[PDB]
Amino acid sequence: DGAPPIMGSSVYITVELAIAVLAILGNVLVCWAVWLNSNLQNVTNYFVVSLAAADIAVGVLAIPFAITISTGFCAACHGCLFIACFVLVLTQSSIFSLLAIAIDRYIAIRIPLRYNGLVTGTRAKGIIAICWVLSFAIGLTPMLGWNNCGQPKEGKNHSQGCGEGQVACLFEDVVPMNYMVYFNFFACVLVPLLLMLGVYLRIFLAARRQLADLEDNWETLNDNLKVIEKADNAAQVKDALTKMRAAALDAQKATPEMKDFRHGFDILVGQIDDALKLANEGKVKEAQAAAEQLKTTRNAYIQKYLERARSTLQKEVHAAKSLAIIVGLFALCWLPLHIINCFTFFCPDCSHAPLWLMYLAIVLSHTNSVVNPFIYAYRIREFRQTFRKIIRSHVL
Ligand SMILES: CC(C)CCC[C@@H](C)[C@H]1CC[C@H]2[C@@H]3CC=C4C[C@@H](O)CC[C@]4(C)[C@H]3CC[C@]12C
Ligand SMILES: CC(C)CCC[C@@H](C)[C@H]1CC[C@H]2[C@@H]3CC=C4C[C@@H](O)CC[C@]4(C)[C@H]3CC[C@]12C
Ligand SMILES: CC(C)CCC[C@@H](C)[C@H]1CC[C@H]2[C@@H]3CC=C4C[C@@H](O)CC[C@]4(C)[C@H]3CC[C@]12C
Ligand SMILES: Nc1nc(NCCc2ccc(O)cc2)nc2nc(-c3ccco3)nn12
Ligand SMILES: CCCCCCCC/C=C\CCCCCCCC(=O)O
Ligand code: NA
Repeated sequence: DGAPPIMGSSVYITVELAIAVLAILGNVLVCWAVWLNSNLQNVTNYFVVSLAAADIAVGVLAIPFAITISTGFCAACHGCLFIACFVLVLTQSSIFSLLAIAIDRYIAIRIPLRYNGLVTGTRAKGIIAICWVLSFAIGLTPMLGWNNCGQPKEGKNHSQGCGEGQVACLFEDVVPMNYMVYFNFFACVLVPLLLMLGVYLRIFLAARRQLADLEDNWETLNDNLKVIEKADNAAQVKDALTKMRAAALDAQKATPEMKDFRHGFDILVGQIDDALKLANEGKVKEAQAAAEQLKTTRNAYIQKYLERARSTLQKEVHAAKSLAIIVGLFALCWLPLHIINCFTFFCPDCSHAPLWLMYLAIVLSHTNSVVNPFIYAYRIREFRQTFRKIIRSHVL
């Protein structure tokens, strides 16, 4: 007996088709937005588009392939392998795009002055092409001979009535589990995810250190102003002005609109030097007087540039957190399937995960191709505003 298999298959297929429609629709919207809006045409978003293209292909190709292979139909074994492994190409391309995005944001926060000369559109396009070629080679490695085509299941073969040279096309009968665990999971998925974690950690550490240095320079300036006003001798005034001069050169070093910026620090450093020249001549009262002028420069220029530096860094932190959420949802959607394969492979004494749980893990991995458009809409204003413009105009 047993419940007719078509009832559970009907549920699985209906859900897969629903996922495919949403993956296509949301990721077409991502691509449309980047095409339409020049504010979104930057190197970081070329990798976003390449990632969206991979998720569109999940809806158009990988999900129809997944539906097909669930039937166990008779097929030439290398045709079966291609149907079984093509999703691994798309998932490897996703990993490469995610890693490139992390490295891009790391270069941007670490050497912002060098970023635009290092990371160019033409270089990014070449990297994307190379990553797609490598993704094919990695995901289709079983077609080069690392496969179970040489050891068919003759009982399944005959019970399904397959012809000569055909196998019943079932994922775990043709794709070796040592490939899936050692090569795909450990080397190709888990190592890059761990690298991505380390890069994001370095981004947040770099932002935190720059904000700290900003605050240190600011408090150094203000405290030494208090020392000068409280002072009773030219050499103490002289000492404090020397500490202010270094903090000021550090802040200028670490902060059109850049010509106004120089003028503010020019007034500041020139005023420190005027007060120091007085100091070396022992005119401490005139030095203190001249040091009071610094307060109007601090209020008119230096505090303004401190605030803009701070807000720029907080925006980069917020943007890096958004992109890291994407990486974390990729891991949440793909790890269950990988972990099931580890049990299958490493615990021969364990009963195999039941079929309903296999298909639930497969559906979960596919739902990853729906979620990124929602993260962009909720977390990134320029995407959200462009989405709104597109829908109101071309759908309403
Ligand atoms: C532009 C896009 C849509 C092209 C899609 C190409 C797909 C549909 C083609 C390319 C290679 C094809 C496979 C190659 C060989 C076999 C083995 C045969 O025993 C069953 C069909 C099967 C499994 C084919 C299924 C269809 C297939 C996967
Ligand atoms: C990243 C997070 C969400 C991972 C979720 C953990 C999931 C994938 C884990 C938690 C408990 C695990 C199950 C617990 C025990 C068994 C019985 C064994 O005979 C087959 C594997 C199986 C069925 C495991 C499959 C994987 C499993 C379901
Ligand atoms: C960064 C983190 C998520 C790394 C992933 C942890 C994975 C590799 C760990 C978590 C739980 C682990 C499993 C827990 C228990 C068993 C049963 C044992 O008889 C064989 C090993 C096996 C099947 C382990 C394999 C490795 C395993 C799947
Ligand atoms: N183990 C596995 N199985 C399947 N499909 C087969 C599910 C199944 C498993 C056993 C069985 O008797 C009948 C069906 N797809 C699968 N996809 C993956 C995968 C993709 C990326 C990482 O793991 N693993 N994987
Ligand atoms: C701008 C993005 C362009 C993407 C280009 C992708 C082209 C890759 C196509 C073929 C790669 C060949 C890798 C070899 C895989 C094994 C071949 C096989 O056995 O079928
Ligand atoms: Na993806």
